[PDB]
Amino acid sequence: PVARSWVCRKTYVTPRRPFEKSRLDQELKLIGEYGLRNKREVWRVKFTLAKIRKAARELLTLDEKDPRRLFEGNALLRRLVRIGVLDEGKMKLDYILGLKIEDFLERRLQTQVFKLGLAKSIHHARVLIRQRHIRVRKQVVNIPSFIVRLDSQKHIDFSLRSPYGGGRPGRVKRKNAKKG
Amino acid sequence: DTVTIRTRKFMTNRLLQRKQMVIDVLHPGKATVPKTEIREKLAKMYKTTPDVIFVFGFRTHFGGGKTTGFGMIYDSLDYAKKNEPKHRLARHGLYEKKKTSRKQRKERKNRMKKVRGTAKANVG
Amino acid sequence: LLLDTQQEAGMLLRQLANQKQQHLAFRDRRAYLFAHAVDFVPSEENNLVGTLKISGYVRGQTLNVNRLLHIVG
Amino acid sequence: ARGPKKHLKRVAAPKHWMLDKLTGVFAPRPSTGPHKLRECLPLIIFLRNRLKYALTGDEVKKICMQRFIKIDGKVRTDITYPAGFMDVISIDKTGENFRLIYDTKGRFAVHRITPEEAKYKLCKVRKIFVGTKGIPHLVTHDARTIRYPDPLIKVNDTIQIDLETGKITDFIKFDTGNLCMVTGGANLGRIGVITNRERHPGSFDVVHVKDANGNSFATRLSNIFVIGKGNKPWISLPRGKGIRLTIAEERDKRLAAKQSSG
RNA sequence: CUCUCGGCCGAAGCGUUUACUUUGAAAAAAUU
RNA sequence: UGGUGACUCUAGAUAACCUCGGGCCGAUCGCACGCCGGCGGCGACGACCCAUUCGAACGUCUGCCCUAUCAACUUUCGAUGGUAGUCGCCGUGCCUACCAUGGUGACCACGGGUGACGGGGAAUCAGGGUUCGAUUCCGGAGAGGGAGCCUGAGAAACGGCUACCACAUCCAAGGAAGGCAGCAGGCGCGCAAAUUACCCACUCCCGACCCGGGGAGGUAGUGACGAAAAAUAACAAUACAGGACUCUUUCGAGGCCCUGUAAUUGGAAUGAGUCCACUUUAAAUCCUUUAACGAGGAUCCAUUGGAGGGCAAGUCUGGUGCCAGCAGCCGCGGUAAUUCCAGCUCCAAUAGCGUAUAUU
RNA sequence: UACCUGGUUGAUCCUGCCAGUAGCAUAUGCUUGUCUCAAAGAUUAAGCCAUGCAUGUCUAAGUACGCACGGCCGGUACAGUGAAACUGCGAAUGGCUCAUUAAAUCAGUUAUGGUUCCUUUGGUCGCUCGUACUUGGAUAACUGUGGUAAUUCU
Repeated sequence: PVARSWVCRKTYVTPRRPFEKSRLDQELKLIGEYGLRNKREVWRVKFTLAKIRKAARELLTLDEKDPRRLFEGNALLRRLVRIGVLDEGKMKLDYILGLKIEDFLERRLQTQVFKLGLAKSIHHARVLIRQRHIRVRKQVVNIPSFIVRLDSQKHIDFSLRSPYGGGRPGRVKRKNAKKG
Repeated sequence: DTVTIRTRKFMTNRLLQRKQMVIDVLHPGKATVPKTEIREKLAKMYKTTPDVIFVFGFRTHFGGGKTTGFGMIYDSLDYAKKNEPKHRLARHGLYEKKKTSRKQRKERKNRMKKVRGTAKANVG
Repeated sequence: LLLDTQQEAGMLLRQLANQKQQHLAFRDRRAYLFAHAVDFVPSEENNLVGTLKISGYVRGQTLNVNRLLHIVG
Repeated sequence: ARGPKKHLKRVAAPKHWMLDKLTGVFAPRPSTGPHKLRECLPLIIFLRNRLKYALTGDEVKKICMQRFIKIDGKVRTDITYPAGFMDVISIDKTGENFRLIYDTKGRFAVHRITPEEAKYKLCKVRKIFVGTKGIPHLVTHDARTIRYPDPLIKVNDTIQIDLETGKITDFIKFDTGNLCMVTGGANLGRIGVITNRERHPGSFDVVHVKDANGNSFATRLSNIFVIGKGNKPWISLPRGKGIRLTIAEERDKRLAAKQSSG
């Protein structure tokens, strides 16, 4: 015996049909629009939405005054409103079924850095996150698939130690300025 | 200059004769701050000599801001030598470990097991 | 394996002693020999020929004298 | 196996110790003692995991061998000593007395008590027998045997015992209309007034208990501890007064405390 | 659904018995 | 007297017994020392017996895969029951003696099989289901195979002993010593699996014990079993190119974005690496934090499978000529091969992707 | 995500299997920059094992006459630390494996009013009408003499 944990998850599912042109076109459209690395990012977002929809379906079969349904539905709807997918007015258990993949692809730090004008394309956003130029609140965030919470969105900034933030121009600028 | 010492959850252990605390270190440009001047800043903070205080477990967060470790301040150095683990005392040079390996003393133990009487003290 | 010490030398010797031996078939069907010592006595030095005494451990099959002997080179 | 077990894994430990999963392979095996191992606290878990005085089992041993821990008024230095229900823990150097009493979630609360209260405790009598030249004996839940008790004390009653002398001070009879805690089952840690018991001869008696908020429940008779006479208690109570809030009310109280303190 | 003992009620049988259904308490932790 | 739902219970009274292979009724140690020649305060070891805890052990009720090319089985040598005993920690055919003739079975007994340890659980799955569970938690079992025992609270113990069987070691030939299904390691076996490393610092365990010990366990090494995150570029100006807004009958004319080719330019931004130090830790390594160096495509160069259909992606060019080969399946190849071997090009997934097998 | 496509004919509609398709595991091939976790001699052979380690232990409080010690102050019985040894306790836990095993194990559910239990905790321990201001004999360690090729032999 070891004091180690063996619990783990696969965070995506591979589709049933390998070569279906409608799926291929739709997935490449999502990748090119949100600047994702591969199909597995699409499949991961699709897996997360499928799990949320399964939970909502399971809660809708329960009685409208059932305690479990009320409590778990309130938690589920609160979590969906907190990250910025649902809105406060549309916070009902049957409106979870009106959720698309592009709602969840909009809350990514890549998409938010591009939307805030910090980058000049979506691929520029992915690079600039990977370069450690973007902080959220006070923490430097290195992941582009970081889901931005709605309260967290109001201050996404340029990472004081970055060249585009506080200062200290980088390796190339230091080398080129040390020419003459 | 820019290095800051702040103290989170604080306890006075009267049973082990010490003050227990969590230290947050803010050092925005520099590396992880060495333990020695953490002990210096913590000595000026708490008005005690730095030879009775022990700090450990400092993990610098991603990005390069805070560093959180655990610290403790003893009432006296005698209580420190009575309560500290031996490795934290030896990091101050107040203790030394034996240089024999585990293998050497296992083999010596079984070789001594094979003999009887004060001939045990001869073999080794 | 890595070879730096005498303890690792003994470990390597212990490895080489206990191994699955690869058998080469051409060695196995014939009667081969490595020469540990060599002695020469000429029948006629002007002829530059004489009998040669090759001593070593036989390795292959049983060595019969009636069969010829090939020196490799 | 060939004889008694001496080890205990963390996974198979009781869940009310709130132990980790990745700190180790082993949990502190409680000693044999006045309480069952499933329903006690080893002294090491109390003295570092709840009170955070120590950080290792070594520091716990160092605290105990200085003789600063007293359990029921006697100095214990065993770090796995089983300290259980209604149990007074005295630390005289820091001058603080706790009692081990359950929470509503089934877990041993750290309940700080006044040192006047640290002089006595309550005990539920497990059996009564006459023996050895006609002398009556109580056996409580703490494996205390008390010779010469009051003849009105019957089984399942709660005696109050002062710890310095160890003898009976005053008792409460098991009666419908008396305050109780539940010491086992799903209702572990809930306090209410007994409304009914129904008797099943040759089996368990199920005792019905009504809360102060009117939520009725039932347990077995073996899981009932009488606390006070009527509706008032004889001991101090933890922060939640023995009522089990539903998870909706807990969420509401959590959010209200979030909104109040910002 | 009711005759006796105790304070309109508690004890005593219940009712041919079950099967079924609802509740309750018991059902390790890890896993889910 | 007290108690249970119920005693042949607990307590009481009487007459005796009381094992020499014998039962309790203290010839034991430490610390302070102190008061009316004597009394004493804490503690440590003790101890028969009652309870408590940790158990364990025999019982209760229900539940297990395949097989009838297994239909009757059990009882002479206990099979089912009665009576008395013996033995055992206790209840009991557990054994004995004497009796009775029972007990089980198509509601599948008895026999055989199982690539059978059982559960918690795992994979898959609309709903129902099928399959897996040697394997870290709980229970059992066993230490080469049987069998017997000593000691002890507890063992039919195997890092205890005694035999026999099978292996096998040292011998001066008389004798002596063995048990990795612990950790590491080796041989063998195979399609199939790691270091003869460091430490008791953590978790806990044992002991006369705050101190000793622990291949338990922890730490590194190996590690594409498998799971998570995530690089291999981004940008701007020019040159062609589309699609839009305005003005023009139209042609056209522009300042609006977008796009790649750039055998075009350009500086900015970075980690992979090299590497002080701090940090981490029992001591380290790694991660994290940090100085110095570190990027223009001939580099810091992405693979693996495919391109007739199923099934996304060429009727391109050379070779071959029912050959070599491909092709899960339908089929292709016999002189114009969309299928072989290649070159170019495209497609799919991607730090992964093919194949074999079991299984859903 | 409650899903199907190719193939029997001259063509058609069926039955129907074969093949494709997706997962999950075991092996294997080619390839492999970074980082966090992480299974790993189960399957065949519960086959066989060189070497080394895996179980020992002392407090003020069982027994100190090893100058083994710096060392008391000296007729101070025993200052103190203490090897060895005797005594006590533990070695029945943990670890490994899955051969056997089919109402057996095991799981839930109950019984001991049919038993035993080191330890811990509480009680009990002048409840007996019958040399003690302290009994006896040994034996280890140690000194010495040895045996056997050899053993944790004696």
